[PDB]
Amino acid sequence: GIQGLAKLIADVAPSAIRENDIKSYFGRKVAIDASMSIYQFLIAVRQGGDVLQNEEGETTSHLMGMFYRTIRMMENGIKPVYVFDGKPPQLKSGELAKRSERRAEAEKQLQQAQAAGAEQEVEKFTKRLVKVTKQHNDECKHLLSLMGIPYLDAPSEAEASCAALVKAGKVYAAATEDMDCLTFGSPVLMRHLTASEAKKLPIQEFHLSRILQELGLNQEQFVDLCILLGSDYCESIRGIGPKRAVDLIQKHKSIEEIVRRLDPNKYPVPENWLHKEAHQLFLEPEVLDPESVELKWSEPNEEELIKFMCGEKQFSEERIRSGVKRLSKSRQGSTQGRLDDFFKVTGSLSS
Amino acid sequence: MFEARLVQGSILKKVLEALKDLINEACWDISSSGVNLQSMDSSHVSLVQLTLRSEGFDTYRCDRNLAMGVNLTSMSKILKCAGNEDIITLRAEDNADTLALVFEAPNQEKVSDYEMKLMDLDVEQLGIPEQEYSCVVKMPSGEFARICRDLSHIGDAVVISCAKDGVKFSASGELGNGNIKLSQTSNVDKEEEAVTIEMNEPVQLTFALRYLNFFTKATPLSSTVTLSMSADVPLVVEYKIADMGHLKYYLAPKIE
Amino acid sequence: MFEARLVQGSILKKVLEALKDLINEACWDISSSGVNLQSMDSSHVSLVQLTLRSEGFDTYRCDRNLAMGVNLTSMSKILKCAGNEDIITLRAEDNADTLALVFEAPNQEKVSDYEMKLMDLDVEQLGIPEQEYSCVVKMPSGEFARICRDLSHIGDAVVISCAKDGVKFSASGELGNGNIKLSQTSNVDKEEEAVTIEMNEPVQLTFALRYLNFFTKATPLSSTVTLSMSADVPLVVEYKIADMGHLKYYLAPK
Amino acid sequence: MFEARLVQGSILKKVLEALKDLINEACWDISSSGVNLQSMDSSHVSLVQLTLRSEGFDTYRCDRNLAMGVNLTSMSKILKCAGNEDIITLRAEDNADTLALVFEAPNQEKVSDYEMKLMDLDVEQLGIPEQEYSCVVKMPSGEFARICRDLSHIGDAVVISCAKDGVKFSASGELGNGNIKLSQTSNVDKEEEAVTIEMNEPVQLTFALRYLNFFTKATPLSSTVTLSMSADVPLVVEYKIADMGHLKYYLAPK
DNA sequence: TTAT
DNA sequence: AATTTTTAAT
DNA sequence: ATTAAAAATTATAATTATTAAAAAAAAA
DNA sequence: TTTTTTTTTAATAATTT
Repeated sequence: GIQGLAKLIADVAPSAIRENDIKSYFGRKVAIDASMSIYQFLIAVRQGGDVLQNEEGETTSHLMGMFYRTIRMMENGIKPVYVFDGKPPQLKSGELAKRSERRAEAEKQLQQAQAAGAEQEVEKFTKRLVKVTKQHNDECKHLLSLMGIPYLDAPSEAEASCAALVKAGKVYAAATEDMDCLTFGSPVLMRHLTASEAKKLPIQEFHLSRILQELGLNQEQFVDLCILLGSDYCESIRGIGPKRAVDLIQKHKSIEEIVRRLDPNKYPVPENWLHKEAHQLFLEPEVLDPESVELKWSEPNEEELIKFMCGEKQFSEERIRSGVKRLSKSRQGSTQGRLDDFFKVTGSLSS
Repeated sequence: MFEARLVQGSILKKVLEALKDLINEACWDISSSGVNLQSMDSSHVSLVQLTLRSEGFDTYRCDRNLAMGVNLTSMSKILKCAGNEDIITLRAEDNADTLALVFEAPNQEKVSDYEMKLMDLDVEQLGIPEQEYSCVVKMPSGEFARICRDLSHIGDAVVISCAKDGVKFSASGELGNGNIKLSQTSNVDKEEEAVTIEMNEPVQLTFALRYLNFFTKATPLSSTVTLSMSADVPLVVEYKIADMGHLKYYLAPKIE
Repeated sequence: MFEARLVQGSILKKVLEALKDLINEACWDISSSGVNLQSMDSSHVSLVQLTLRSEGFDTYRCDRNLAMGVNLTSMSKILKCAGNEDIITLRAEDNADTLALVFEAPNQEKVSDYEMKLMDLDVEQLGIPEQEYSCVVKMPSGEFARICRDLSHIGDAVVISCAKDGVKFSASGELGNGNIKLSQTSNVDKEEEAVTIEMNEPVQLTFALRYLNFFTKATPLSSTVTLSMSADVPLVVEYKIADMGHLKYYLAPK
Repeated sequence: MFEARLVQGSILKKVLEALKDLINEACWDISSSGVNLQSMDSSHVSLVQLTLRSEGFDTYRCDRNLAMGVNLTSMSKILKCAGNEDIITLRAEDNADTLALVFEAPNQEKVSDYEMKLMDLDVEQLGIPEQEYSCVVKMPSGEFARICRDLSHIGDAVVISCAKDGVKFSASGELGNGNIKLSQTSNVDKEEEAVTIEMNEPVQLTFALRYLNFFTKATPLSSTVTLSMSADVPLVVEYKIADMGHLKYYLAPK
C-alpha cells in the first residue's frame, strides 16, 4: 500500500492514534475489507509446510479462520460488514504488474526452495504464492450469508467503498489494514482488528478528522500527500519520501504547484506521473451506493452449516455447533450504549 | 510542591485495587481543594469519579493544578507494597515528571520511598451535571458485592427494577433466571445493614455485570454503597468514603 | 407442585459442591418419601446414591413422583449464589420444567428467587441390592479427606486393608511407597472425630485414587464417613448427613 | 542404620517448602554429628547450605557418613503429607536405596509410613570457607519477606546499602524506582521486631530478585533472618530453624 | 481474476 | 505490513 | 555528521487442551 | 495480615485439517 503513512502519522500526529480494546466498540458496526482477512487466514493458518485442505482438493483454512474471527467479533458486540474487492481500476494495474513479478520471483524461488526441502524455507517461500480467485470468494461469501451478516461486492474497490460507507454514516468504521481508507476519506480507520484477547497487537484507530486538524489540510490535499508517499496507482517522486512530503505540501499546497516549485535536477519527475487521474480516483471512485443496500442482521442457522461445512469441508462437529450457540448467545441480547450519548466532553485535560 | 500526607493510608490503597482492573491509565486532576480523578474506561462504558478532598488528608498542600498521567496498574503494584496501617504521603515537585510515594510505617519504622515514572495522557473529562435521580438505593456495600458476584454466574446483564417496597436485581442467562429482591429496612437502627430506597417514580433498566463486578472492588472502602438511577440516565455506584469524599462509578445502561 | 423449604441451606449447597466435578447430569428422583438421586459418573466408573428424606426439610409436599433432569454444574453455580445461612425452598413446577430455588436469610430480607432451565435426560436409575459388609469403618471425614489427598501425590491407586489393629491405606507409586497404618482409636469421648472399625474377615482390595479425591468433596456435610466394604463388592462412601438420609458413593475396585 | 526422630514436624516441613522451588535435585550429606546439605540451585547461581545438628533431633542414631540422593520435589510432596505438629522419624537402609519417613500424630494414632525411591547423582562437595562479614543485618523475617516481595513488582535488581542508622533496600525498573529504608531500632524490647546492624565498612551492591524471592520462602522457619555480606562476598541470608542449626542462603551479586 |  | 542496512542530501 | 530515503530483507493466527505459575476468595 | 485452596491468566506448542 502506501509507503509509511502509518509511521508518519505515529511520528507526526500521535493524538490521532488511539490504541483500543477488542471489547471497546460493542455495537458500533465496522466495515471489514475481507481481502486482507482472507490473505491473513490463508498465510498464517497452515497445516504445516503447505496450505490446509481436505481430501477433495480445495483449501478451507480461510473459512475457519474468518469463521472464528467473525464469531469472536460478534461476541464482543462488533457487527461486521464484509466488503469484497471487485474489478480493480486501470491505475492499480501498475501495482498488479509489480505484484505479478513479485509473485513470479517466488515461483522461481520455489524451485530453489524445494531442492533443499528445509521447512523453515519451504513454508516461508510458499506464503508469497497465495492468490485469491473467484472461487476463493464464492465459497467464502456463501458462509457469511448463512450468518445473516451482509457481504458487499464492490464494483471498483473495497478500500474505496469502505470509505464511502463511513462517509454516509451507514457504518461507524472501516476496519482495514491498509492506509488507503484515509485517502478516499473515511473519518475513522481501524487497524489490526484481531480475534486474540491479548495485547500483543492492540487495535489502533485512525481518526482522519484528527489528522486533518493536526496537519491543517482537508481531503483534497491529503490525497496529494498520498501521491508523494508512493501510492499503488502512480509512483512518487524519486527524492521525496515521508519526511520530505509533509513540509512540501504545507509549503506548496496543490499537486500542480509541487511540480512548478521544484528543481527537477535533484528530484526527477517520473514519466508515469498521473497525479490528476489518481486525484479524480481518490475523491470520487465508482463505488456502490451505500443508501442502496441496508445492513440487515438476520438470524443465523445451525443446520445449514452441517450440510455445507461439517460435511463438505469436514470440520469438527463440536466446534461449529458450539460456534453458532456462542454466536446466538451474543446476538439476542441488548446493545450496550456508550457513555458519550449521555454525557458530553467539557474539558480537554492533558498531563 | 504537592504533598498529600494520609495517616489512614489503607484508604488510598483500597482505591487503587478498585481501579487497577478497570482503568489502565488515568489523569489525577490534583487541584488545590482536593484530589480528583475523572477517567472513563477504555471500553467507553464506565466513568470513575474519585474525589479525595483536601480536608480529609492530614497534611495536604498544593500550588498549581497538576495532572499526573498514571498507569494505574503500575500504581497498584507500587501501592501493594504498603501495609494496611502505613502513613502514605504522595509527593510531586515542580516540573512533575515523577510521583514520589512515601509509605511511612508508624511503628515498625519502614520508610518506603517509591518514585513512580509517570506517563503522558491526554484524557478528556466528561461534563457531569447535577440532576435529581429517580430511584436512589442506599445498600450495604458488602451486600452489593455479593449480588453482582451472584448474578454474573447466570448472565452478563442485570435487570435492576425499583418496586414500591423493594429493589429487584433480576438476571437471566443459559443457567436460568435469577431474581434478588431487597425490601427496605429503614426501621433498623444501624445503617450498616440497612437498605434505604428514595422513590418518586419507578424505573427499570439493564446494566452489564462485567463492569458491575469491577465496581464492587471498592467495597473495602465504605460499608454502604449508594445506587442512583433514572430513565435513560447512567447508574451511579457511589462509595462514600468517611470524611474524605466519594468514589462515583458511572455506568451506561443497555438500551433495547 | 414440589415444594421443599429447607431451613439449613448449607446441607443442599455442600451436596452440589461435591457433585459438580463428578456427576455431569443426573435425575433427581423426587418422591413423597424424599429426595433421591441414583447416579453414575461421566467416565462410567463410580456410582452416587444421594438420599434426602423429607424429615430434614421443614415443609415437604409432592403431588406426584417427579423425576427431572438437572445439570449438576449449573445447579451448583446457582447454589453458589445462596448464603451459608440461607433458607432454601425448591418450588418446582409440574407443568413447566423449571426448578425454582428461593433463598432467604432469616436475619436479612434478601429474597433470592432463582429459576433453572432443565434438560430432562430421562436416564434410567441404577439400584443396588445392598447387603452386609466385611468392615464398617466409621472414620472422621475431614481427617479422611486429607488421607486420599496425601496418597494422590504418590500414585493413582490405593490398597485399603482392614486388619485387627486398624485400617491401612497403603498406596504405591513411581514417586515412592506410602502406607498410612491408621490404628483403631475407639475412645468414648468426642464421637464425631473418633474411629470405629467393625471386624469380620481379612480384607485386601486395590482401588483407584482419582475418584477417591472426588469422593472427599462431600466432607463438609458429615464429620464422620463410613468406609464399608467387602471382598468383591464396591465400597460405600457413606456420608451420614444430620437428621436426613445419606450420600453414598461407590467405586468398583481395580 | 540411621534413625532421626524429630518432635515437631513443621521444622522439616517448612524447609522443604523453601527448597522445592529453588533446588530440584541434591544430595543430603547426613553425618554422625548432624544432617548437612551443601546444595546449589538448578540455574547454578545461588548456593544453599543447610545444617540440622544432632542435638536438636529427639533421637539420632546415625552410624555412617550417609549421602543419599533425594529429589527435593518428591521429598516436598511427602512433606506435604503431614500435619504441622507431627512426629517425623527418618529411616534409611544399607542395601536398599530407600529413605523411609514415619509420620506420627501426637494426639491421634495415624502412623504414616512413607518410603522414598532414591537415585544416584553427582555428589558435589562445594566447600565454602567461613570468613568475616562487614555488614551483618539482623531483621525480622516477615519484614524481609515483604521487602523482597515489594521490590519484585518494580524490577529484578536490589542494591542493599548499609549505615549505622539503618539499612536501605532500593530497586529500580521501567515501572518506577523504589527505596525501602529500615532503621536500627535498639529500643524494641522483643527480638522478633528489632533490626540490629553490626557494620564497620559500608557496602552497596546489586543483587538479583528471582533468587531472593525463593530465599524468602524460608520465612516460616524462624522469625529472625540475618543478612551478612561484603564488597565481593555473596550475601548470607541465614535463617535459624528454631534451635536446630542454621539455613545459609548464598547469592552471588550481579 | 482482483490484499499489504 | 514493518525493519534494516546501504546510499544520498543538508 | 544527522537526517532521510530507497535498495533489499522478513512478517500477516486462533481455537481447545493443558500448564505452570499468580494472584483472589474463603477462612484463617 | 497470612495459610492453603480454588479460580483466571498467560503461558506454549498443538492441532485446527
